[PDB]
Amino acid sequence: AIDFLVNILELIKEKQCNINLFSAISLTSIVYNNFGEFLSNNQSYSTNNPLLKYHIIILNDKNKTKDVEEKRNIFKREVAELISRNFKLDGEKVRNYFDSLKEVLKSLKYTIVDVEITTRTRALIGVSTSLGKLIFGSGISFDPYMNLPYIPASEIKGIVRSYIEGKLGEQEAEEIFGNEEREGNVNFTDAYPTRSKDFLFVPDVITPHYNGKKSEADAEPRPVIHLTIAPKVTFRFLIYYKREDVGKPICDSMPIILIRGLGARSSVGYSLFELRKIEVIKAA
RNA sequence: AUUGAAAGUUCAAAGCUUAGAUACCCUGGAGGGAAACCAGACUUAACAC
Repeated sequence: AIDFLVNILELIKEKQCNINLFSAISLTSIVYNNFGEFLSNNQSYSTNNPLLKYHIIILNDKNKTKDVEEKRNIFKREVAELISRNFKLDGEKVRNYFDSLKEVLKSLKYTIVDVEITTRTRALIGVSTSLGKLIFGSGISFDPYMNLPYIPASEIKGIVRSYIEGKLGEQEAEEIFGNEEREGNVNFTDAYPTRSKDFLFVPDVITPHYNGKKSEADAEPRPVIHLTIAPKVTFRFLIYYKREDVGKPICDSMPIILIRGLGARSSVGYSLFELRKIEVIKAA
């Protein structure tokens, strides 16, 4: 119902790790995309909904539609700040998940290699995925049932494989990861954030001026507020296999490829990671 | 005016009976939601002199 929508911001502020962030952002996107309408005596006349203060601020009393536009921009920034502040990491379910999965893989007689990597700068993984896409035009790869951002197993595998190509040749890359005729020997799980020092998300901006622009006459900043993954967030994922003589390349490839980027726009130093730990458990 | 003349190969009769398109068979293997992008531009007006 509509009261769900008028209260979604309060619910974000008061649950902070226990609401579905995916659906929460999807719902508050309706508020963001009907902002001018949710501010015509249709705030349910509450007292905690952040929609109140946008009746108290007078940004432009001359023209009301401009006023609603500026209020909407302020509200976009405020939604970004809200999500970054309130939605924090509780990575105990993640440690439980990875420990149980490790036991499962041990029972299946796999050699497990559990890798912990910490982000060093603000990371962008899944920038074209849907999360905040309907508010920010930019997304984060988000698992809506772990209720966490994550790094897909396919990206980790692809980055490791492109490095192993660039180093040991396409033939060894196919001897490890397979081709259209043989299946790979190395399995990757998704990477989930297990611990953090502070905020899990933070706001950021990109402001292209001269992107696909003829001349300075075409120049104009178009700022893009969006969410990123805060620094010092540790992610964890597993690497399991059976054939022993495939652990050597993996071992070598992990420390290097994380220094270079792992998500989006690493060319300007965004998605850089440190190797926090690597443990190897040989099936005995 | 012939080793001739005359004489229906005819009658009755079900290609039926029993019989499973079934058995074995992973939509799988390979594949980075990435690439590009300045949170920036600029002071103006009024009167006094």
